[PDB]
Amino acid sequence: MPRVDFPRSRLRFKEKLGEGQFGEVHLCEVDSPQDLVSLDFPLGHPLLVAVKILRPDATKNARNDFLKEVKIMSRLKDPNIIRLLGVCVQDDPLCMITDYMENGDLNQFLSAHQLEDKAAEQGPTISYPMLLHVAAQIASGMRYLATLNFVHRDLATRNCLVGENFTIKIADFGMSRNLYAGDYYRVQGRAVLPIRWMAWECILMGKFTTASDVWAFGVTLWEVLMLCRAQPFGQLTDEQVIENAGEFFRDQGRQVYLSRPPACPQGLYELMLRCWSRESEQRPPFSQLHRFLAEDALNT
Amino acid sequence: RVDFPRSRLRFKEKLGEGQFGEVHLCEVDSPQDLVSPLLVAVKILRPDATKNARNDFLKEVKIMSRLKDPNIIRLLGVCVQDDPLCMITDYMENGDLNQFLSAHQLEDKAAGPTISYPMLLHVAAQIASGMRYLATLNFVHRDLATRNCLVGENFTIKIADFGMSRNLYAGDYYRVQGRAVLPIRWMAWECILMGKFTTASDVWAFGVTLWEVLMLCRAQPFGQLTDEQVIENAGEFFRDQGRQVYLSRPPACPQGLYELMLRCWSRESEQRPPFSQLHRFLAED
Ligand SMILES: CC(C)c1ccc(C(=O)Nc2cc(CN3CCN(C)CC3)cc(C(F)(F)F)c2)cc1C#Cc1cnc2cnccn12
Ligand SMILES: CC(C)c1ccc(C(=O)Nc2cc(CN3CCN(C)CC3)cc(C(F)(F)F)c2)cc1C#Cc1cnc2cnccn12
Repeated sequence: MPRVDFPRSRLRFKEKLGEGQFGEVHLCEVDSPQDLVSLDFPLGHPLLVAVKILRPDATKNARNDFLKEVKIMSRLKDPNIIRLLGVCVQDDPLCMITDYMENGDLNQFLSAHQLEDKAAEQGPTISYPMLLHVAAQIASGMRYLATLNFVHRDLATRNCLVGENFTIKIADFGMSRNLYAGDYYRVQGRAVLPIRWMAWECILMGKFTTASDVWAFGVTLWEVLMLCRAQPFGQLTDEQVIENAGEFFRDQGRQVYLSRPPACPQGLYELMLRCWSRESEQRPPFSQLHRFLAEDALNT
Repeated sequence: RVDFPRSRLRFKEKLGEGQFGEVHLCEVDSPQDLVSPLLVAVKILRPDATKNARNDFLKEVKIMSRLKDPNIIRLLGVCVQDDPLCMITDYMENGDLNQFLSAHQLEDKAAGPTISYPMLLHVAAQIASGMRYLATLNFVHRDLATRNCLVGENFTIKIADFGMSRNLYAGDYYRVQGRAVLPIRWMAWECILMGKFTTASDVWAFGVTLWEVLMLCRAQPFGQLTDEQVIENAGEFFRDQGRQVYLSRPPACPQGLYELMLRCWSRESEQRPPFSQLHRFLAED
């Protein structure tokens, strides 16, 4: 990656999207960005971008994590993955710049919609083929990550972003959001794990693989067909979810699965169940999941 | 963990037929041996049920396994080593609270079976104590109503959750997606609009449940309003333009008790009373 800062002077401030312990997040406009970034430009208006601004008196520890995040993000270039557009690091304050997804994270997007009813034909609605199109984009992005030997480790709707025309980009917001605190279980010090999205081997042995990403995709797809109305295993405690992973290990018929979402076709629930195969090698690859869902989306 | 011995469950009568099993009333042969008569309710899964039904069965076991309170239904044991699968709870002889109150009339000493007003408050206090237990477990019931409360001897109440496995109360549920149905007449406005189920929305349902008890279960909430009008009414709570309607004061209900129900139906969830306060009011104040 070239060591050339994005020009701060090309970031017109529009709105503060969030504030946190070590800085703020701003929404900005960049006029005629073709000379600065290379993109599949969305439809002569300025390009919206998100900017995380590290606080100017950030600790060395915070700066180090900031730099490492830039490094991880710099290698990700795919239509269904969030894109690092640039950074400002040669002076304070440290800035990183991504593309902007106007509809926010996928959990809040689907929480505001209802499934369209064909035997009842007044908030916004979404069709079942469109839910399949969303899931197919997620699988497409995860497929790309798999080709990089990149294990996401925290796939869930809360880490998927929604742009125009239902475009989905996978992201990772860490633990910078109090909204989803209930989705994480504290194991050691400040480290937390999203156990309800994690495969049994992740919970019991800490084995995070592409195959465990497939397990998380099954839960994420479950969220999408639930329109994010309920936490996975919502009426079970964290300890009980951890027990459930031990029953996948025990393998004597006591493990439990997420139920088939209302109106979810049996074939799609069967796809989820293969993602939750006890043996990681029996879980479908993301290329198969993408192919299944992309065809199912067009044949529905 | 060892299973419950199947042979000790001696059959008395079938309490219900289900799409994936049956419910039996049973006597435990020798209750003193297993203590380390005695009637129990037993749900039998079909030996031909789908794996989905079996999965939903085991999850219900898990949920119920952690419920230990005098006013909550209690799982006594399970039979899961073989087919058919069985779960076992204590038995409440007087059925659910809706059928109990509907069979009674309010006692009037200044003038069928009767029930006093202090006993009605004792019933409602027991419900509030059980819900306080669930709240300490961060457990959101989501379907609180008299139809899900059971009556034993000495007017003891235990909260349960029968799902939608009874045709009796179909009118109390509104279909939203596939097989998913919602008890909108007991649901807070934020539940109907945004699907936000909290303990504070359980408090809203408690207000409606307390309305039921003081009505002696003679009328469905908003009975002359359609489901759509109830949903529209949720929208008027959101708008807060003064057009939202409330359940009327039950006949012979003191205005102070009705004022408590109104506080349970506050637009702001954070302004609704906690179950500990509702319990001490109904049991003492
Ligand atoms: C605020 C803006 C500038 C922003 C910054 C970063 C990210 C992001 O995802 N970094 C990421 C990091 C990492 C590796 N680690 C993950 C967690 N660990 C703790 C250390 C690092 C992996 C991956 C993934 F997943 F790609 F591999 C992505 C996203 C954004 C954004 C945004 C945005 C766009 N549109 C909206 C609308 N509303 C709100 C926010 N928006
Ligand atoms: C037939 C017997 C064996 C029986 C089984 C279960 C229950 C019960 O409630 N499980 C429950 C489940 C749940 C979570 N679920 C899982 C998901 N699901 C979609 C909704 C809820 C929550 C809770 C609560 F509320 F505690 F949190 C209670 C009750 C019984 C019984 C009985 C009984 C006793 N006495 C009589 C007299 N007549 C008829 C029946 N009787």
